[PDB]
Amino acid sequence: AKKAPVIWVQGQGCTGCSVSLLNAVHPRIKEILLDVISLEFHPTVMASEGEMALAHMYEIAEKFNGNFFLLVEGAIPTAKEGRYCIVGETLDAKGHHHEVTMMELIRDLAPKSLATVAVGTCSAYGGIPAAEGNVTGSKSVRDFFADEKIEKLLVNVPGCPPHPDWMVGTLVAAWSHVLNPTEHPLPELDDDGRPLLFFGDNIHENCPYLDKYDNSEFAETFTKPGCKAELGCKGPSTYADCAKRRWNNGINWCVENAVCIGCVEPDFPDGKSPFYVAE
Amino acid sequence: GKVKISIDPLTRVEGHLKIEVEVKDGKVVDAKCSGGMFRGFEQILRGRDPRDSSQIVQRICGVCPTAHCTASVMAQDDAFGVKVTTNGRITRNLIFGANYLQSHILHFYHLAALDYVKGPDVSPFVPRYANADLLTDRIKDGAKADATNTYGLNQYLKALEIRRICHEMVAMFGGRMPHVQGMVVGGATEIPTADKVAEYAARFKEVQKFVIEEYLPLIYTLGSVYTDLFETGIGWKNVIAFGVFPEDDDYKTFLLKPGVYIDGKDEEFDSKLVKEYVGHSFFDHSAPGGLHYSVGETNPNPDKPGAYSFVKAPRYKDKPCEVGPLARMWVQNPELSPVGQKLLKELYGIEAKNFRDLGDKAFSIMGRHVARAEETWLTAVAVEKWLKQVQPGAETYVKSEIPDAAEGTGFTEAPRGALLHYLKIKDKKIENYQIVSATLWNANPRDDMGQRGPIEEALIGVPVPDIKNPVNVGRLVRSYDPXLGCAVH
Ligand code: SF4
Ligand code: SF4
Ligand code: SF4
Ligand code: FCO
Ligand SMILES: [Ca+2]
Ligand SMILES: [Ca+2]
Ligand SMILES: [Ca+2]
Ligand SMILES: [Cl-]
Ligand code: NI
Ligand SMILES: [S]
Repeated sequence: AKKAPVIWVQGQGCTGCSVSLLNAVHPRIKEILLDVISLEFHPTVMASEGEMALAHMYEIAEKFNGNFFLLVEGAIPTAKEGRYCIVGETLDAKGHHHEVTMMELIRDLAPKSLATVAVGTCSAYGGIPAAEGNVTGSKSVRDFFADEKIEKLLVNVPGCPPHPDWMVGTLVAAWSHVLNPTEHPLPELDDDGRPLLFFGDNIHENCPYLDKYDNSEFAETFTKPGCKAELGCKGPSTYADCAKRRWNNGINWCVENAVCIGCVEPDFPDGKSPFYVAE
Repeated sequence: GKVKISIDPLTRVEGHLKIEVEVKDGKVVDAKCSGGMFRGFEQILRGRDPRDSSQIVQRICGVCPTAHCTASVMAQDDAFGVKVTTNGRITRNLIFGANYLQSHILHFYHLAALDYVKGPDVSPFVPRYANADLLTDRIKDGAKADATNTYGLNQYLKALEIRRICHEMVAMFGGRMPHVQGMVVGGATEIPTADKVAEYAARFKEVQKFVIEEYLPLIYTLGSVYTDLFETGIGWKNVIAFGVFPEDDDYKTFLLKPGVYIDGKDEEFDSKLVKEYVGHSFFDHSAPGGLHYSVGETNPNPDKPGAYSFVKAPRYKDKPCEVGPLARMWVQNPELSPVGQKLLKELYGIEAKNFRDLGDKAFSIMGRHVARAEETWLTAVAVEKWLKQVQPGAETYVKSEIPDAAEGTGFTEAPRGALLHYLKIKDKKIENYQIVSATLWNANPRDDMGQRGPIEEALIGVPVPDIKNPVNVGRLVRSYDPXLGCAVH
């Protein structure tokens, strides 16, 4: 019952990908932590801090070289020599202090990893930190890897945040592959590196309001009956299995409640805005 | 004989925090708090449809997005000139109140408790400080130590499920969580049904039972072991609150009222007196003297000489003020839970009826955790009431149109403290958007006059008898429940 080693790093993130993971069911997070993964480094929940936390991260990246998953939450800012995201401070054989940027951290750990998994639209595609108006040179993992000429297996699990089922499912599929690659091939990815398992369905094609759409029955306001298209719904241009899976253990989902804002797509948010204007 | 300790990352807070302390004669004598990550939401927002802001701003933080959503939709309601219905107001309170319960529970257990509770010997519970001064170290009776530690750890583990149930409650009328869809300018997007109110209530009763029967008893028991931690982590003793959970349609009355307490005196909260300084922050201001948020400027400059943080420095009448449950509970001074009244007597010999009866003990490491636990109970009492007030079927949404030119401000309290969003609209687009957030008030650097931020000041005097295991530094910091994504945005 060997657990998947995970180093979870945060760049320009909001911790929402982490919080969404905490909402997992079947398995729940307790079983994920004790039975499924070894969460070796995670800045939001781990016991150790500062020097001890970083020393442990680097020790795991060495001992488990080529045998841990690098999970990345948040974007990578490249402006001002990476100084818009300082992730920690290191100390030399002498006593002096050196700050570590998100760029430096990813350049360091990615080649050590077995695979990198970019969880959330920020890390996968740039997302909100990389949206129009930002001055931080905010970049996705795929773009940073391309700029750095880093060839490391990369899987994107987008969403803002992703559903825990997408993160857990992808990680379990990757680990199963490593353990027995011919019995468990890697999930097929689309052109944007995200698994068809979760991101192959078009929301609109699978939407329970499609009959209403077809009969031109559009909700005049949020609290009137009908398809949500006139309220701004981006279901037509969005690929995820939300219509089937729903959210928060099946309690609700964006389209029933309001509108889809296309949060899993590589052009989120700018290509999906304004949110409350129809596509 | 001074020794410097630098902790980066200061873990088990949200986001990117560095803490530096100088220690002499076994106590902290100076401190610096630094936020090392910037996104610039105030820049990103410019030129957008103002309605997009209530989705965009939630991505400041995935722990407290409902707070930002609330402030944003209130700013938009103000700017657009629309009044929310009774049922819209109540529905917004139910969405947001469910995350207050989630956030406080997440904080105490999953961020704070590993400074007191010994977890199992597997990552991410280890490695840890060798001399961590935990329950298992402090309690000298070994069976009692084991039993108390197990009691705390089992609650940590159970709280994982309780906080998840709180998010089911948020999703009920909010669509999903993190990052709700259900709050918009004009109210809320889904009218509560009788069935869904009942489903929220059933989950709520499970959360409420955990709060009263498990969480409150643990906090008071924990404080009775760490009585020294009611006597340090003091700080300025200045607090500010904006008002949260309006209880009437004209926003005249709140669950927790606005107010200021500075230098031992209560005063009313006057938003005109809020300003931000940037003398030690990585930002350029067009004019000296600090800027009121209505003319706030977000011009990042990581090369600014003498600066050390991406957090600006808000001051009220030029005073550093802290925020959060301690602030709100001090200002409102509500009656303590029955559990608190009882356990303060039984475990401490303290007769206390109202929050302020804690006196000096409130302004301390353990006082901050107590305030947060008591507020969780107080919020649960309110949610229980709102569940009776909400009317199935009653309209929650009122139509509006984007104005050409307008301004609006949304005031609330995030779980971590006072929050406002200021919105200025020109040519139907966001001209300026300025966020003054909760941890912003706590985790800020020195202002232009060298006055330390509240966490910086509260670190002064904290005992560090073991420089290699400076556990009280993190305990102080985490008592404030910092969110650095919120602080910097
Ligand atoms: S993808 Fe969305 S939820 Fe995840 S870190 Fe980015 S802003 Fe937060
Ligand atoms: S526009 Fe949105 S609500 Fe309407 S059918 Fe398509 S996905 Fe469903
Ligand atoms: S319904 Fe749309 S906005 Fe909601 S989670 Fe799915 S893709 Fe994202
Ligand atoms: N609570 C919360 Fe987040 C912070 N600080 C905000 O606003
Ligand atoms: Ca290279
Ligand atoms: Ca610098
Ligand atoms: Ca601001
Ligand atoms: Cl779920
Ligand atoms: Ni937050
Ligand atoms: S929140």
